[PDB]
Amino acid sequence: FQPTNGVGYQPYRVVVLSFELLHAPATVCGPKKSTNLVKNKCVNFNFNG
Amino acid sequence: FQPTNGVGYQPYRVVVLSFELLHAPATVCGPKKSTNLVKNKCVNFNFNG
Amino acid sequence: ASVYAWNRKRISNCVADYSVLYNSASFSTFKCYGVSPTKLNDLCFTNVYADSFVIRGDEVRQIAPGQTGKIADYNYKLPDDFTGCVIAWNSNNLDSKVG
Amino acid sequence: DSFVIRGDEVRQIAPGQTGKIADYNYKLPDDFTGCVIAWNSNNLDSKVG
Repeated sequence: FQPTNGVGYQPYRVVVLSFELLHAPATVCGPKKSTNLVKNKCVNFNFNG
Repeated sequence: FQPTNGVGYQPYRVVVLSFELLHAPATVCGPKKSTNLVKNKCVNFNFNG
Repeated sequence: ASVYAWNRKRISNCVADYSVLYNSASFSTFKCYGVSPTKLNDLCFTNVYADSFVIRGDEVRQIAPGQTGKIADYNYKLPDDFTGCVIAWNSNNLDSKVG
Repeated sequence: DSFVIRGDEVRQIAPGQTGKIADYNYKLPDDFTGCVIAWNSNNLDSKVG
């Protein structure tokens, strides 16, 4: 690599994030915050994905 | 400017240093060390440039 | 690390904020396969593998499912059923010296 | 003299050349005694979008 080389021949740093979704419990969760549990009533739920 | 742009259309920072040397005492000099004064001998000398 | 010795890190047991990756404007290539890129925050994943390396500019298009090339054949091959994102940014200041 | 230009117009920062930067932006004298230091700044001066 040289800094005078064209953009085809310039350094690029690559990070590939690969997520696996198995039957195991999910450990990597987003920054969404939990709410209180509401029972015996029809709700729209997101239970750990 | 975009990072996907080619090197012809990529940002280059340019600093142009202009040195002026008149019949004036020099104020900008290098870090060359000042030696002890040895007189009455045939020496090469460098007095303030 | 180099592309032949690409570095894999295991990310698990934490809260991942993918918004800081998405809002910042330095990543020239941000291509997700199997996942919508703007819907990264609401999903939960079991484990994440982060593979990092350095390649030249015409070799960025070979980091994708089903592509061919020197990097795809001999250096780094993605599966055709790949689920995740490829995040590539220019690093000309950090990885090039004159000469 | 520090400024930011694009790559193809770095060659205009020299005594005796023409172009948009030389004519309308920054002109160097023909008797210029000094140096011109230009480096790529794609990481600092380019934004996606």
